[PDB]
Amino acid sequence: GFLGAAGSTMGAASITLTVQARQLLSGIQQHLLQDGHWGIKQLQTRVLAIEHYLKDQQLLGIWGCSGKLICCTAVPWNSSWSNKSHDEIWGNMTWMQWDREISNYTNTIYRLLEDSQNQQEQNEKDLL
Amino acid sequence: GFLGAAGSTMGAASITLTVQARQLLSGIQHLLQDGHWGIKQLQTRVLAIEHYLKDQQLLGIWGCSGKLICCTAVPWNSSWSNKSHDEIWGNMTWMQWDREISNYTNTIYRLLEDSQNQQEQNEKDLL
Amino acid sequence: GFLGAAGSTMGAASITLTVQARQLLSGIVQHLLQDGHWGIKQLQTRVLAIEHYLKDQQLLGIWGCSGKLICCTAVPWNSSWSNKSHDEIWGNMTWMQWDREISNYTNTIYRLLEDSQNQQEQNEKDLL
Amino acid sequence: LWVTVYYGVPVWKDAETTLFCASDRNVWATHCCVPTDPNPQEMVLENVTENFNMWKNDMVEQMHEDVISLWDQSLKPCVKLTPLCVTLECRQVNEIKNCSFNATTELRDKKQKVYALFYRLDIVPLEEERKGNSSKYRLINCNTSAITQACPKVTFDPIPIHYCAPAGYAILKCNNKTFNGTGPCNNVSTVQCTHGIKPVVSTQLLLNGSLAEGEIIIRSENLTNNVKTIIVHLNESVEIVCTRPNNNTVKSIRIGPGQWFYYTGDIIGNIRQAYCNIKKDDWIRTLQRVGKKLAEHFPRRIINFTQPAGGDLEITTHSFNCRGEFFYCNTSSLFNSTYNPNLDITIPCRIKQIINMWQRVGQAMYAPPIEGNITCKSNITGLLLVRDGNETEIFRPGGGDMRNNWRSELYKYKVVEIKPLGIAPTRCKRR
Amino acid sequence: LWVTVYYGVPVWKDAETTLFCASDRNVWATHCCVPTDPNPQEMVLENVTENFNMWKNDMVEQMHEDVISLWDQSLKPCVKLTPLCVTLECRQVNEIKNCSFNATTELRDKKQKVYALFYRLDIVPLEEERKGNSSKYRLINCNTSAITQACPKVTFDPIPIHYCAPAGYAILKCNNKTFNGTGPCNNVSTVQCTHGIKPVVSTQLLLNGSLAEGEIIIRSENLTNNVKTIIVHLNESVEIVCTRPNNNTVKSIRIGPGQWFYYTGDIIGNIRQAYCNIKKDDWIRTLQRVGKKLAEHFPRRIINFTQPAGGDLEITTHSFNCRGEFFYCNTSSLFNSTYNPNLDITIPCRIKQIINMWQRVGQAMYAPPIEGNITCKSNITGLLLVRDGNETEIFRPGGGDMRNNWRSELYKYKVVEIKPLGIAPTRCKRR
Amino acid sequence: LWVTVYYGVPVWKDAETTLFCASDRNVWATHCCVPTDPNPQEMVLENVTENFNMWKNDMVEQMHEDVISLWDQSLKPCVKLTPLCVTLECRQVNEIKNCSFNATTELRDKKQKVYALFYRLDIVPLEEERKGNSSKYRLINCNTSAITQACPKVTFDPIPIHYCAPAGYAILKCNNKTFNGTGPCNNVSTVQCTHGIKPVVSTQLLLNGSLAEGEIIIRSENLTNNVKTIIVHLNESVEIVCTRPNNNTVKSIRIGPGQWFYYTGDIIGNIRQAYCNIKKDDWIRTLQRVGKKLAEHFPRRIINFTQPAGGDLEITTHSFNCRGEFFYCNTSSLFNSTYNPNLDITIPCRIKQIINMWQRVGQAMYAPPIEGNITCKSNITGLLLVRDGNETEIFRPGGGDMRNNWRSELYKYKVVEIKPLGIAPTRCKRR
Ligand SMILES: *[C@@H]1O[C@H](CO)[C@@H](O[C@@H]2O[C@H](CO)[C@@H](O[C@@H]3O[C@H](CO[C@H]4O[C@H](CO)[C@@H](O)[C@H](O)[C@@H]4O)[C@@H](O)[C@H](O[C@H]4O[C@H](CO)[C@@H](O)[C@H](O)[C@@H]4O)[C@@H]3O)[C@H](O)[C@H]2NC(C)=O)[C@H](O)[C@H]1NC(C)=O
Ligand SMILES: *[C@@H]1O[C@H](CO)[C@@H](O[C@@H]2O[C@H](CO)[C@@H](O[C@@H]3O[C@H](CO[C@H]4O[C@H](CO)[C@@H](O)[C@H](O)[C@@H]4O)[C@@H](O)[C@H](O[C@H]4O[C@H](CO)[C@@H](O)[C@H](O)[C@@H]4O)[C@@H]3O)[C@H](O)[C@H]2NC(C)=O)[C@H](O)[C@H]1NC(C)=O
Ligand SMILES: *[C@@H]1O[C@H](CO)[C@@H](O[C@@H]2O[C@H](CO)[C@@H](O)[C@H](O)[C@H]2NC(C)=O)[C@H](O)[C@H]1NC(C)=O
Ligand SMILES: *[C@@H]1O[C@H](CO)[C@@H](O[C@@H]2O[C@H](CO)[C@@H](O)[C@H](O)[C@H]2NC(C)=O)[C@H](O)[C@H]1NC(C)=O
Ligand SMILES: *[C@@H]1O[C@H](CO)[C@@H](O[C@@H]2O[C@H](CO)[C@@H](O)[C@H](O)[C@H]2NC(C)=O)[C@H](O)[C@H]1NC(C)=O
Ligand SMILES: *[C@@H]1O[C@H](CO)[C@@H](O[C@@H]2O[C@H](CO)[C@@H](O)[C@H](O)[C@H]2NC(C)=O)[C@H](O)[C@H]1NC(C)=O
Ligand SMILES: *[C@@H]1O[C@H](CO)[C@@H](O[C@@H]2O[C@H](CO)[C@@H](O)[C@H](O)[C@H]2NC(C)=O)[C@H](O)[C@H]1NC(C)=O
Ligand SMILES: *[C@@H]1O[C@H](CO)[C@@H](O[C@@H]2O[C@H](CO)[C@@H](O)[C@H](O)[C@H]2NC(C)=O)[C@H](O)[C@H]1NC(C)=O
Ligand SMILES: *[C@@H]1O[C@H](CO)[C@@H](O)[C@H](O)[C@H]1NC(C)=O
Ligand SMILES: *[C@@H]1O[C@H](CO)[C@@H](O)[C@H](O)[C@H]1NC(C)=O
Ligand SMILES: *[C@@H]1O[C@H](CO)[C@@H](O)[C@H](O)[C@H]1NC(C)=O
Ligand SMILES: *[C@@H]1O[C@H](CO)[C@@H](O)[C@H](O)[C@H]1NC(C)=O
Ligand SMILES: *[C@@H]1O[C@H](CO)[C@@H](O)[C@H](O)[C@H]1NC(C)=O
Repeated sequence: GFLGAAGSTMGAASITLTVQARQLLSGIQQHLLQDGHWGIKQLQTRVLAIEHYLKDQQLLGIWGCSGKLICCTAVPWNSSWSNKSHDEIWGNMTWMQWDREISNYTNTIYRLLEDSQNQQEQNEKDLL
Repeated sequence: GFLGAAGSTMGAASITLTVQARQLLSGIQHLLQDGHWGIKQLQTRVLAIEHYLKDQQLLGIWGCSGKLICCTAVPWNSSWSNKSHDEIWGNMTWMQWDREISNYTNTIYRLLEDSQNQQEQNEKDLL
Repeated sequence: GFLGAAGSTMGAASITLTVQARQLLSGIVQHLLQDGHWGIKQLQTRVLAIEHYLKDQQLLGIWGCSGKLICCTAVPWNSSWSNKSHDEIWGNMTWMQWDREISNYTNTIYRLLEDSQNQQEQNEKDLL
Repeated sequence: LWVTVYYGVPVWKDAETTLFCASDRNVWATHCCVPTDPNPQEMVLENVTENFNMWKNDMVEQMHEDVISLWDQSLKPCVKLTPLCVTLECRQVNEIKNCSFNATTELRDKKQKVYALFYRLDIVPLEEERKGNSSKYRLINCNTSAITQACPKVTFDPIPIHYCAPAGYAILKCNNKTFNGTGPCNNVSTVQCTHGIKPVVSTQLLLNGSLAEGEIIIRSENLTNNVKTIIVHLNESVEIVCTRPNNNTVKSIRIGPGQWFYYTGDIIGNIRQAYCNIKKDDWIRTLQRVGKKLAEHFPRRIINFTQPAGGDLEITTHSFNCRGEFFYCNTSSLFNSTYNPNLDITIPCRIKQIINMWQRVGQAMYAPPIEGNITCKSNITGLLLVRDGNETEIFRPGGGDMRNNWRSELYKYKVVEIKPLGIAPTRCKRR
Repeated sequence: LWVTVYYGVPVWKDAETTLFCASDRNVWATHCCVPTDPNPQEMVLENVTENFNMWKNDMVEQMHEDVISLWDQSLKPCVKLTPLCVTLECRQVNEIKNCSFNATTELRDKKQKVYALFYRLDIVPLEEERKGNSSKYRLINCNTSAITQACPKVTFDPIPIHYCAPAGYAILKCNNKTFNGTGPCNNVSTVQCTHGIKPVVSTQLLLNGSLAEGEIIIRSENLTNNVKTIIVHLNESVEIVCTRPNNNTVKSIRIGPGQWFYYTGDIIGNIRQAYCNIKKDDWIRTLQRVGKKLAEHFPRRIINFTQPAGGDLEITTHSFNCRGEFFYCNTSSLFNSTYNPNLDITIPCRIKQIINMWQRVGQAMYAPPIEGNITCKSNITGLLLVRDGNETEIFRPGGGDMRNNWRSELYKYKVVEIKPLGIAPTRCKRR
Repeated sequence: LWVTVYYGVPVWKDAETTLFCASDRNVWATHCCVPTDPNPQEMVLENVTENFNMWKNDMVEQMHEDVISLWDQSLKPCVKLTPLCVTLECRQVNEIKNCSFNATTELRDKKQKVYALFYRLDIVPLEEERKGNSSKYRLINCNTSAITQACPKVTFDPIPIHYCAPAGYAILKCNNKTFNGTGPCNNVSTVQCTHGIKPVVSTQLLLNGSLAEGEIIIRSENLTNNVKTIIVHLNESVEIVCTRPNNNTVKSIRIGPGQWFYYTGDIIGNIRQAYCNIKKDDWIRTLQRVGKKLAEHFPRRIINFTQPAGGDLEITTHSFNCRGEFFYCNTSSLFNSTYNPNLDITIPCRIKQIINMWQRVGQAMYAPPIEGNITCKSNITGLLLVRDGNETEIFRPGGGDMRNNWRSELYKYKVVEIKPLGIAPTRCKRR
């Protein structure tokens, strides 16, 4: 259920990923918890999962996308990242392939997202 | 203070529990490394964090994020409870109401999820 | 990068803080794992960090500042806390010095922020 | 009319969680080092009814596990008496045997002859007995486990223990006097920590407990079942003063590189059996009241208090550890009465040094002696009875399963998880 | 046209994580105590192509570490046979020798003369030999380390165990019926747990495995490299019935305070060597098919199946465990054939009681005997071959590195972390 | 005018945390396995003034605990020398004695006669002394406790250690040259990790430390108090070369099943006392400068450097480790001077093998010998003095409490928790 509509036409996957994302609700044994090092490893796994979830949530919050599974932003798309005008992206291309396409640009985009929210926050305190 | 205004009524507790929560802010030695206790505390702590985050995730998914009170877009169906605005904020308390609509909690959650899905879809499509 | 522009005023530093909150995001978001008592120490440190971060985020959420690194509030400033009318606060005073100045009234401001936001929530529920 | 989501709702569910200890060297002070709040606060919940059940309460299981675990961890770094699994040439004390044995020393090529006084209960013969002469015996439980010496510097004196709830949970306390243990409680409050519970280890009679506020309360999971143990909470205490009169002289030796073994080198003066004096009139009144309450619970029956059947020593005697001495008392003289609805009592007591706690086999403890005579005064706040199961009911002293002791204090308490997220209708939509 | 942030995106990365064991006094039941879902859903990912690599798969490393971990933990509370590294005096039985030794008793100041039957493989001649006469001998691997007895009440019988991914991860299973190890797979399916994998410990021949769906599959990291081990997954099983015919009579003694040592007191009737009967026609068919497959992978070469070289016993024999009896069988009679592209087989087996598992030194285990005779019907499902490396290729039985066995069941599975946060262009701004 | 809430505020509080170790079979490499950043960035905080206090610094306590725990964990698996606490018959060597003893072997019913050279410091007599003839002694510390052999394959050679702050914390470093250890520092910087600190264990003289930037710095918690240890940070190192000239031949034996005991089998050639040569002129200049500084801190007083009083060996000598060889040097010849405000020095040294580290009793370590002779040079960067407490001040070498040594490296650093949430007035309103 995690990867429903994987490799499956980002348009269709996005028709499903928002529907499934809410449906999946993914993320957030005495012997295996007291004997040996099993319990410590379970704790490490659980803490690492919590840390990764909080990292994703913090990245969403920094960009102004807090509490949203879909969020539009003020960063315009630069053709230097990809020159496909929705023909493949929401057409013949899948989320995994699309991730492979912009694997090198991702950090750059984050900065722009970050920068955009800064301006809005400044504007938010200047218009008030 | 955790269960202040327990019993009583939902209306009084709802307003109070918001201010009570506004005050409680609940949700967030050798024993550190002697015996299994050092492990046990962590299981008591980590689990608590998980539970807190789970509730927050629900608030996130229903658009109730950062709101102790959040009116939604789901109309109330009398099939869940025949009474309405008579005892639910009159003589009935939160415990009785909880065990009353415990039968439909998953249905309510699914309806709220669908409402927020439609809301987000409209937000992107109407923009 | 953690304490950049520390002791460098707050009026000038504020831009650097908005920049840091995006560049740094935050600090908090083998033999040393399952051998000896160091693994449990690392787990305790990580769990305590997560707890502190969630406490700060909960305080932000209770005040209506959820997902905002800068947030104006509806609580007017009482001169009983400080009598500097933006003359030295944003002009000459540093964030550390300001924290020392209002160390005794910070909790009171937290109470006022809580009460105010709680009333706002009730006003919103009544207006709808 | 419209769904609305509230957070912070005062709703709770029955739940199980690891309660962290708290208390205002002693093992109970080392553990439970968390300080208690000054003036702990109790919030009474008006018009709240909650179903309590003192049986099947996970707090009792947690206290059982924690007590056993703390006792084991306290004995972990202590001296193992494996070098004393040797022949003992026991003659007689000029009940108690004057045993000689070749113990080891710090050097692996040295031995030392040691004379020590051992109770006959702690010894098993190896070859015959000869009245006056000496014979070869061995220590009991030598052929089952290695006997660990309880550290003289570590004391197991009970202190008040407060079990506290972690964040996200609360402990509901039932205030209803005469609450029979499993019904609904119509007068409840919330607390963070429990009252000071002394983890006193005993059988038959509960000592140093909490007195019932109203009358004497009889609590049992199934009164008509003769296998369950009846717990009687007394509303008035009875004084019992237990004493070992023997004036011991305690010696010590090195049985290894830094391993010190403490034993009774001698007894000064006369040798006399240890005994418990319980106040007679108070005991007779208490048993009369208990018989009356049992008759109320068991109508048309004569209520007979008789001595336990012929089982083992640990289950047919009042067992306790006054000071560092483990006493087992023959309380048949107390439960020697009958109630028909239509000046101290002296109890002899044996004393053991090799102890098997909580019916465990394979782990034995050597309790060192305490130089001089020993005496303790405890208050009997409760009884553990078992109905034999005629037109007559026979109730014998019970115990052995230590949970029934700690269920005698945790009967009031119930752990509940808070469910702050809730939903309700209102008169408006989000729009 | 404008950036947009999505959460819940179906994108994943290759990642390593601690998978938790789950299965429907067995050690594999105590561990892996998490229950498995009835009918675990397998979701087939349409049009998804994924690079699998059975070698350098962290699941195999985790299974290896978990298996040995359970074995070590399971042997931790057991009896250490330190008192039994003493001079034995062995004089043949009126392979096996009737040794005699002075073992320790629960009492330190006591000894007991014990007669025990020991296999000759488990002994080292301390003094010069003497045919029928009684010569001095010592238990093997005593000087290396103390020997721990496998507990008779704890059984290491393999059961199907499933390795489930933690939350935030998933497992990808290749559904290709003919897919060599390192390469792309087109038919991928997501799962939460692996199939029932039985951690059977063996060499040369893989027992009680999973049969290939298509033909016989030859998987090897570098076929042209003669150092790597070739794993042959069979599409049909071959029946092998192992048996110890000796009718043992098992005694026991106390070698300490609660330490019980179990040994073969006697053998009733005739003493006969243990053996394995493998079905001849099925084996010949299997070897012919494997020879043809190797000829396909190694064209213009004669495929010779010969016996392993003259290494140690643990590596030159089909080693396995049957009800705790540790067999080592000489499979030279099986791999005695040749394929040119242009009625049971009986295998003698030795049996050991002092075992050095996981190719480790300084941790020996004593496997106590079982009364009666022993039989085990196991299905050979795979082979571990090694190319000698002429116009002829020589393939010998291999193994010893247990990694390969786990890999033989974990070639299908890959672990992936889900990256739910994604970015894509859209047709609208923030506003 | 209106309250405004900011996140990411650069405000911090003094706080305690568990700093994780990092460094670019050594125990200090196994532990502290985390790598360090190439070119760790140091951020200077302009116009920031911070109250540093080298004393009462939790970093020193944490480093003390970490060093203690690492040593204990490293010595945990190594061989215990319990079998070797037996009578030794020692007869002088044709300081060191040629001791004969019956050690155990891998077989419980076997013994082996062993001749080993033991330093007289590691031996205490059992009966008499006879000059030429032999007499019966034992090893020291056996009566107190057991003795664990340091693993010969595990080296405790110090390496630079960096203590890194965890997430949400930072380390403030005081750059003020001539900072007197407790005042405010007006020139600070922020770092993630400390500099490379070598955990060198020594007394009196600090070796392989960090030199002061300015002149020699005298730091003490309370100079007027005579019980506190004065730490002198030198701005110039002094070379000391310490050597054991004895040409040892090291043997080994098996004292158990896989327990190897390493001892000095013989000494080839002459037997000579070990010694340290310290450069004379540099030492004299260093002591003159230190006396001048003390005169500045102690006006109108003659500054006397005298030898320590007549305490134990571990506290009255410059103790240190060199390749696991434990030297104790009589440095009275160095502190034999006086300053009035108005060519190498050779130091004899004894060597021990049975070491009681960290001022602990109940735990002793046997340091195995090293074949051949030993030499090493260790720069002296710090001095641990104690004022005797007249018109004259007497300063003796100090030490023994190891924290001071590490404090001499951790005086600069302070751990601070970041408080990113802050409040300030702005004209902006929520509205
Ligand atoms: C490949 O897979 C096969 C099939 O699973 C394995 O062969 C089985 O191995 C298991 C354990 O090794 C065997 O189980 C044992 O069977 C013994 C005999 O069982 C027969 O006789 C008894 C008489 O009492 C009947 O009740 C029973 O129904 C059978 O007819 C039992 O005596 C054993 O019990 C003892 O051990 C268990 C723990 O193992 C204890 O709990 C018991 O109390 C008792 O002490 C045990 O049940 C099984 O019989 C084997 N089956 C076959 C067909 O051979 C192969 O071992 C496996 N391959 C490899 C390499 O292991
Ligand atoms: C202050 O700082 C100085 C400088 O570091 C220290 O003095 C040096 O200490 C180091 C470490 O003790 C010396 O370095 C070399 O250590 C080698 C490690 O030996 C280990 O590994 C071998 C390999 O089998 C084992 O056999 C052995 O038991 C050890 O486990 C030694 O092997 C070196 O030996 C010398 O001889 C060999 C040939 O035998 C040569 O090849 C080497 O090059 C070397 O010359 C050597 O001991 C170093 O020598 C010390 N001096 C200097 C000038 O660096 C001080 O110790 C430190 N202060 C304090 C208090 O410790
Ligand atoms: C403890 O309980 C007993 C039994 O209920 C009480 O004894 C009775 O007390 C009343 C006075 O209220 C007398 O009239 C009765 O005769 C007593 N006996 C019985 C059998 O009822 C006793 O008073 C209680 N004590 C306390 C302190 O609560
Ligand atoms: C297992 O695989 C082998 C080899 O692919 C199968 O044996 C071949 O089966 C085909 C189909 O009948 C024959 O034409 C070949 O002659 C067989 N031998 C070889 C070497 O190819 C075997 O049938 C498979 N097992 C099954 C299907 O159960
Ligand atoms: C298993 O039996 C085989 C077949 O005999 C042995 O292999 C060779 O046996 C011949 C005699 O038949 C010897 O001359 C060789 O030295 C043996 N070579 C080896 C060591 O394989 C073998 O000795 C027996 N042992 C094994 C390998 O289990
Ligand atoms: C492969 O095995 C074949 C037989 O299956 C071997 O052929 C043998 O060749 C030797 C030459 O000395 C003859 O003495 C034997 O009679 C032949 N057959 C037997 C019974 O072994 C062949 O040598 C082997 N080739 C390789 C290189 O392994
Ligand atoms: C006072 O602080 C200044 C920095 O503001 C120090 O100067 C430089 O500091 C950096 C980082 O600490 C070093 O890498 C440079 O080497 C320093 N330069 C020089 C010339 O020292 C300065 O050293 C500090 N002075 C004191 C007395 O603390
Ligand atoms: C270390 O500090 C000492 C002072 O404690 C310095 O010695 C003085 O150096 C000056 C030169 O600047 C001379 O004029 C003085 O005569 C020296 N002695 C005294 C007592 O002041 C020494 O130069 C410093 N060394 C380093 C490398 O910094
Ligand atoms: C028992 O009761 C008496 C009288 O109330 C009291 O003085 C004493 O402190 C109580 N405790 C014990 C165990 O003696
Ligand atoms: C592909 O995988 C599916 C599910 O695992 C299976 O049913 C099918 O037989 C496989 N073959 C194909 C269609 O590639
Ligand atoms: C397996 O087949 C792949 C092609 O998918 C090939 O690249 C590789 O060399 C073969 N060997 C392995 C096991 O990698
Ligand atoms: C091993 O794999 C490499 C991969 O490049 C190949 O070149 C080589 O021929 C293979 N065999 C050996 C023996 O290296
Ligand atoms: C192998 O087969 C050959 C055929 O000539 C036979 O002579 C020999 O005895 C066989 N040996 C084994 C190991 O089965």
